[PDB]
Amino acid sequence: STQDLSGKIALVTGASRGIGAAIADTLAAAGAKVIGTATSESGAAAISERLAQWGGEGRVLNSAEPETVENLIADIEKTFGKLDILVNNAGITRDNLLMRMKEEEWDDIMQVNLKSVFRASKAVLRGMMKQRAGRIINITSVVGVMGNAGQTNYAAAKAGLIGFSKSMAREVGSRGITVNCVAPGFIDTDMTRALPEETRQTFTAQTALGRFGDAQDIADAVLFLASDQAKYITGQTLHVNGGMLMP
Amino acid sequence: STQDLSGKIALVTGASRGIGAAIADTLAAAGAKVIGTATSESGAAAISERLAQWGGEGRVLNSAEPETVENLIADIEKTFGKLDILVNNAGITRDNLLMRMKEEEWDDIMQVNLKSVFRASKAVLRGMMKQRAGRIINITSVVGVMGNAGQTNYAAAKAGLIGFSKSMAREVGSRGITVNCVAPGFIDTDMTRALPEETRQTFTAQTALGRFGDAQDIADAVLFLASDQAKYITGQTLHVNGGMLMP
Amino acid sequence: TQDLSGKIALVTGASRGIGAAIADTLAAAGAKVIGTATSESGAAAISERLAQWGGEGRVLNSAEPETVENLIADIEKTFGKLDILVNNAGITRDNLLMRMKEEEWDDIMQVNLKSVFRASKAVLRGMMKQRAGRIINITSVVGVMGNAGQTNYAAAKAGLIGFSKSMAREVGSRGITVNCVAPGFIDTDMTRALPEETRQTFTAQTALGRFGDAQDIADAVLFLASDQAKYITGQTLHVNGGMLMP
Amino acid sequence: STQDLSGKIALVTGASRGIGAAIADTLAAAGAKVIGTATSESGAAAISERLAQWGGEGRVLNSAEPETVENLIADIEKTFGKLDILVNNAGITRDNLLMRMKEEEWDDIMQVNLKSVFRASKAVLRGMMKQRAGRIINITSVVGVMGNAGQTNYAAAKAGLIGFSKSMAREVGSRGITVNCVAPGFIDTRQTFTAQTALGRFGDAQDIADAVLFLASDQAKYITGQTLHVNGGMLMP
Repeated sequence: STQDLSGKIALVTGASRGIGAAIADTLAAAGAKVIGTATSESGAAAISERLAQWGGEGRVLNSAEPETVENLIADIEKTFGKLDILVNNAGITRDNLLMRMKEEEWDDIMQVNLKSVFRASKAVLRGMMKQRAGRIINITSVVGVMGNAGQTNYAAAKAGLIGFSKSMAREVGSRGITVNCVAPGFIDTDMTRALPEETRQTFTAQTALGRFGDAQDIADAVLFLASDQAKYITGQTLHVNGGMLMP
Repeated sequence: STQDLSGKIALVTGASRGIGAAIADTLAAAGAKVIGTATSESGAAAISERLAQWGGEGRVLNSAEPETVENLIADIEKTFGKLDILVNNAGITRDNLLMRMKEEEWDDIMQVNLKSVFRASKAVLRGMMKQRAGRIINITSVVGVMGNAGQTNYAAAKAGLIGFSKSMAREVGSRGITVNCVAPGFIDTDMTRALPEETRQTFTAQTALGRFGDAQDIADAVLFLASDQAKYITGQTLHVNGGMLMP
Repeated sequence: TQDLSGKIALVTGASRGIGAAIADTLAAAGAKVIGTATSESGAAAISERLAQWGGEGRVLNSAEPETVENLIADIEKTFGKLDILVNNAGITRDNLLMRMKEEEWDDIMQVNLKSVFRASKAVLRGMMKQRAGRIINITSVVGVMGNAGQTNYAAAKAGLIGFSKSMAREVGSRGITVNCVAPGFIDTDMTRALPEETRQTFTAQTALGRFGDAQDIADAVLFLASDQAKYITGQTLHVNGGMLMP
Repeated sequence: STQDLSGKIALVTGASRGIGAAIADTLAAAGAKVIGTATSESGAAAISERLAQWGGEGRVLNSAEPETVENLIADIEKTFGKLDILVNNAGITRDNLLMRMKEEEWDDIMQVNLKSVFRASKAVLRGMMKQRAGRIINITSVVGVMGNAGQTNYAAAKAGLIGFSKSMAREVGSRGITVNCVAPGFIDTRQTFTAQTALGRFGDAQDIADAVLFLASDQAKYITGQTLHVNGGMLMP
């Protein structure tokens, strides 16, 4: 029961910044060969430069396009022989009050945040089942469990991701594959930075620890779940929120 | 503190059979003017015949079509003056293991089971907010909370529905509108009633009460939530499962 | 229906607030209601309040041994087997864990948790005889989310939920359901006193933007006690205005 | 964000066998000075023998007696300077149908499984607050969350432990102390049981120990008031 990921191959979607970036760095530093994705060639290049010291690399992935995720995964499998760890972190927000919410704001969220996970998870499955080993780790927000005004779309997608994960866990468990979610609370990121103070102050006041978390806190939890230390943990949602929600 | 729905107007989607039919009958018997929907003209006619004794009616609704949900709700508002209660029960299944699930099986579930609720809930909102009164009640399987092999799609949609509901509850609560889910467990429906007896016993064994529930049990819970007896209940998931899951 | 005609109900802690509303509501629905208080004076007041519905007040100090058991035996002999038990009796003894007295821990566990063990056990034999048993435990939102200064109260209320789930699994084959109702911010005398500016901090946590009423809890209990909830067991029904959405 | 516990002092109650034993071994191997407890002298001796290679030791702790928990913790604090990690694992079962359950079966469970945690957690608190650092980790069974026939007493105690932990987490969090629970499912100590899991097998005591090490470490500094389920998918909250 070590966290040595030497010889493992990991795919981290949405690895250009914040939580995704920390996850990729952490798995790479633990010994995994890491492929991190971004939606742009500049994002991918940055990931490649950042992961270079650990032999990791950046790749372009537009989750909306058909057959792109599938090709990427096939390429990884062919080049490296297997995919051991999939971290689904790619996601966007399109916040609006339901009263004002556009159809496209709903649809884009469901496609980018939820369908993307269906596609990636399905694609890695054949290989993982054949090897009788795997980790799928989905990054889902606290908002998925408690709901949030202005985020009926984002919350629905993140909650759906949890329902998806539990169902997948039941399908693939007999082959030793675990499927879990990590639920960040208020983590210091671009999204939390753009917040006004009463909102920020209101958020920190809800936490037991009295502070925002760090992207590294999420990465730490992902490493734990990706490792042999979590081989009997599946279908779970691990909340990393400083005590803002205690289910 | 009564369950007298005299003077209330209710829309129940998917009211042709089973749970939806029982819900419509129950709200109607409690005094509500009930509009129940089906996907076909024959379904709608059958609903009309069934609800005739209570002054209810059947209408055609194909949730996949744009502007149909919206037009129906507008028509109800104009004909009957307001919409007090929305029960989102329309849903389908397209079961498969993730490893062979077709893209269309994913997409159709998300459209029919989840996007339909976005559309209907958005559409009734203007009227409910003006009235400073309302009930939205979403029927969400237990599978949404615990997951189910073969149903990554259905589970994702039903779990998403819960996240949606919690978020909506937070948006509309200041206007006195409540938004809740009812989560059926193993209920006797077309899809279960005709299962082999040995297989039925495997479901009933999981319950504390030792039996499949009845569609009427779900209807009873919906009536409670729709009434003045539940005016301080919002953002909740009421599990009606005979003890097969105790969250 | 929610017609409880012919049913016998015991409601512990029925003098005031939530418990009083529960007793009145079950009684008005047709049940023969026995409501409890810790003193004969309390019991007399309950008797006066329930008189028009044929209800009565009785004394129950949970701290005393054999009192719960004797009361239930007396009810069984005098009126008949119990159909409905509502465990509402409870106290608070708030303190920071750092300075919490042993007695503050022990008294909470005795009054709020062991009382439920004792009452639930005592009604069980008779209720198994009946067609449609109901045990309904009043827990607090604090049992599910925790609360600073209430490690004791929270532990007892959370324990009550674990107890209920386990009991539900034992007694279901006899048609008995066991459920909890979890009040959030319900207006009491002590919250009613708070400054208006202070009331706002509580209401801001709710989706509905207001405190609830004791009657809201009573309404939920009536639902669960009735034939309308025959397939609901081992559940915690949160009546909190959206302050917590599990 | 390492799992190096060098320089840390840990108290693990109920460390004689199974889960408790694995926890103590694991924290010790990670570098902590570990004190493990048992209710009997034979249990304490066995712990001492097992932890000897890591400089750990066994101590007798009868949670039912007053002032014993408190004295033990004070002794540890005086000898080692601080207590960094408390793992509350001590517990018993007294299973019976509620119909048959004796008052003593209820009372014993509440005393040994729940009050013991109140006492231990209270006792370590002053020191942890002074250090502005700590970990309290409570071992609570899946039965606390889902309930179990024959175990109204055990389930009530284990569920109560979770409520306690959440409340404590809210009180002590401003000082950087985290309070969490680990909920084991079916851990080895058959097909009808394994069929209830997604993984199709019983777990190992080491799986629980692995989760406790994670929570005890710097890798879990932003995790508090949580219940981490290690059940192979038997329950997915």
